[PDB]
Amino acid sequence: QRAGNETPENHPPLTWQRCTAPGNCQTVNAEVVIDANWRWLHDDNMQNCYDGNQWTNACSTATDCAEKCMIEGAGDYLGTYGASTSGDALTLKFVTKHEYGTNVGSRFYLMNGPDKYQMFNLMGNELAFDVDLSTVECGINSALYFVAMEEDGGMASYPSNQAGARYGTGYCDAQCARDLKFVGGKANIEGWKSSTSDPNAGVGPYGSCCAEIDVWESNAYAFAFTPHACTTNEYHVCETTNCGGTYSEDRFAGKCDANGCDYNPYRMGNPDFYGKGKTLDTSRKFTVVSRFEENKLSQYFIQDGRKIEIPPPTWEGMPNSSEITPELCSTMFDVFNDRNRFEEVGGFEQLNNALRVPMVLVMSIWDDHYANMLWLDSIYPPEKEGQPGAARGDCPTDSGVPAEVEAQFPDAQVVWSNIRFGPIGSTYDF
Repeated sequence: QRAGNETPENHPPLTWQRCTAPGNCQTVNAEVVIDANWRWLHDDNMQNCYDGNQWTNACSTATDCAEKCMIEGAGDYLGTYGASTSGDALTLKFVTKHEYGTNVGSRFYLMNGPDKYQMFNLMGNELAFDVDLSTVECGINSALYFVAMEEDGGMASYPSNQAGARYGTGYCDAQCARDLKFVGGKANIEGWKSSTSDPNAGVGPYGSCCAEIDVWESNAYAFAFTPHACTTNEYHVCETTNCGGTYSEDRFAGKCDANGCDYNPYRMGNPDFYGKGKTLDTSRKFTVVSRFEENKLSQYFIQDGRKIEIPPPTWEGMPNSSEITPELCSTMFDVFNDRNRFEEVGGFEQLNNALRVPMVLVMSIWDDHYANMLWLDSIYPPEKEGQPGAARGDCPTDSGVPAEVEAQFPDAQVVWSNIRFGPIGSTYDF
């Protein structure tokens, strides 16, 4: 896609840091960008190439779209998008009501100058941030995570994109992102499958794939660590029926494991841990750190000065520990018993490869027109209930429906902040 000339692009700045040792940290003045799927696309008459959830006749074919349209700057990030930045802290307003429209959920990427994403080396490293998610309700997923995006957002590998990271191009993830309007610096028109639910989205014949590490998927009633590798962990374009994931006919036909190996406490045995005023009281801010080693991914919290670890699972046949290890990942499948995709694409070993894949940092809020976030915070899938791991959370199986959460708590928002990273032992003194 060409880069627009109607609305400048002004990233909202952002501090974060690296810590070489437990009392040694120091700032990185950065800035964030919004994923390009939120942008206005238009030819040289300002006639859309997209509008509602569908393409216009400013376009036509795959290729020419990328030659005729340009995406634009987003104006003011509070205005249409509800994103608020002050110092280190990124804010994100679920639903935003503005003079010309209602936007819902966003995806922000962390950058490294306005042209290329900051890229993190995971293995032998931990990440730490602050999160205040006290107002995130059932049916809302406030996530933070890693995805092996390309630095320039794809502007070397796919030169049909004269926009790039600068305008948050190039997204991917182990769901193989078929909702994007461009993939591989190319259009997804020809087959754009509009949603019956959300008026502003679709699905083309092209998805964007890559490794996906869901450090933090969540609300104030349940969370989930979820690593995910692929048999190619680096960004890559899959072909319709050779795209797996959520937006597809076959969740499991593809190169990536859309489900990964998850550590959700509630799903694993302790329903009084996380939530409004629990062990991990969600009703203030707390610290999360997450560690990426060989065959060991580990998560712990700090809430009000105190170290909190995640309790081990109570499921007979799972290890006695709250870690992500070859041990975990195996045995939770004789437990939850169903499709071991994780293994299918080469087990943990493969996930260790993904860890040796520089990824982009992402923050994001949204709702779930497919599953209504059941899979995070309640009973999923509906279809038995009363079965090991069907319970993911305390929330009701009513909840999660877009239109209803969307005007039930518009001001839903997440407080991201104090993002630190470095060797293990180096971000927090614990």
